[PDB]
Amino acid sequence: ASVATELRCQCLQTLQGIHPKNIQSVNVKSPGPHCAQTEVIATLKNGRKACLNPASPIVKKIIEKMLN
Amino acid sequence: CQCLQTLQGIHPKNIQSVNVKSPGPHCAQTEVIATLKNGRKACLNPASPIVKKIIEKMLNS
Amino acid sequence: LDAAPCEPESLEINKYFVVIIYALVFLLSLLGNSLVMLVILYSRVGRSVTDVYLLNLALADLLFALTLPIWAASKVNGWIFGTFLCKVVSLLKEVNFYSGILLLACISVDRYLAIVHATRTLTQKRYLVKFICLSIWGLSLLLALPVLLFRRTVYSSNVSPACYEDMGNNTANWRMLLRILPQSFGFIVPLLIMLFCYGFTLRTLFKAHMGQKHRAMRVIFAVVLIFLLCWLPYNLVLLADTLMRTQVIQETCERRNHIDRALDATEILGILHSCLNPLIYAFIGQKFRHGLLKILA
Repeated sequence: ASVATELRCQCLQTLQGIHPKNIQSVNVKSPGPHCAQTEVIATLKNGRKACLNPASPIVKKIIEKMLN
Repeated sequence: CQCLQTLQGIHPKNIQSVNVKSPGPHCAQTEVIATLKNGRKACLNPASPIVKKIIEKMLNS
Repeated sequence: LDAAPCEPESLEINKYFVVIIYALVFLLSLLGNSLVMLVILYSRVGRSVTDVYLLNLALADLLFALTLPIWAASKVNGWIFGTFLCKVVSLLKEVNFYSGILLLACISVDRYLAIVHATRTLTQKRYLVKFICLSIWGLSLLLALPVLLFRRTVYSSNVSPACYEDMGNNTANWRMLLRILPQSFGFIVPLLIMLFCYGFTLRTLFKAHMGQKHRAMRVIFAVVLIFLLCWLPYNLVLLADTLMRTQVIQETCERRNHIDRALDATEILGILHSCLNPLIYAFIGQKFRHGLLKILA
């Protein structure tokens, strides 16, 4: 894989929500050595990766829906 | 399914990131995978109320 | 869905070519520094003040090069060597890096007093090289503690393991502050001391009536340029990285890609100081050149 001497946040912009039916998996990363803010990355059914806003009320609900 | 025998306890502080994979062609059951700070990978029970707390706790930072 | 992860871009071409360049630098510095150590230590007569500065500089560069093989292998497949070495190796590398630069500042001060103040009694303060070198070594260890305290292997998903820092939830901002030490006591302070000392030293040599004044100035100019060339590109990139993180300069996926390559390239350039140092400072003098021939026999 890649070799990086610097670690940076994987997200730049953030969406307010996405249609749940098109979401296949979601990755939630807590604040850590490589990023100050929480990052929620959604992997769509079509292979595209999209960012989600952790503070968005909808985003929290979506993760709860999947964990059903 | 990469998660066969889900654990029943993981230290909240040691978890770096949690990956949730919804049902798909590669697995008929919902899988939750947590990557510990030491590089080890552990599977969490999706139905455990405590697991929901960790994900909820992480988001509301 | 205009928002998407900024996937890192890495090319295999860069990584393996770097290993050979690191290995080549390792061989030359190991051989060059030993000869400088061999020449001075073989004969204890005429051990001038400059001999002590060179001896420490040779040791500082020798230790720094000694860690290159581990660092080179890290660039190949990431830090696979564990947490303990990520602290010890980082300590040894940075301790010598700080000491190496500060000695170049001490050497310049010695030359400034030797030439500019040759007549006066202030030049008598250059017989404390024994203790002054102790002070620099002690100060360097003090400036390398943050590396020892706040480093560990940071496993990730996109990237292979790295020997990064872990200062807490706000490590991103705290790491930037820690970069002030290398960029304050490592580049600016040494640079100002070197330029001031060599700035005035060239003023007396430009007015004196010797015959060797011409070669001395060209040696002084070479020393300054080699320092700027090796370190200025690295610091400018580092400053650019800090500005981007603070949102002073607009951030985009392309810019982050460019800086990543720039940091890797410059770091190779900066590491060459451990190789040119024997040539620039030691082997450009008659005493060492004549000394090496006699030792061979």
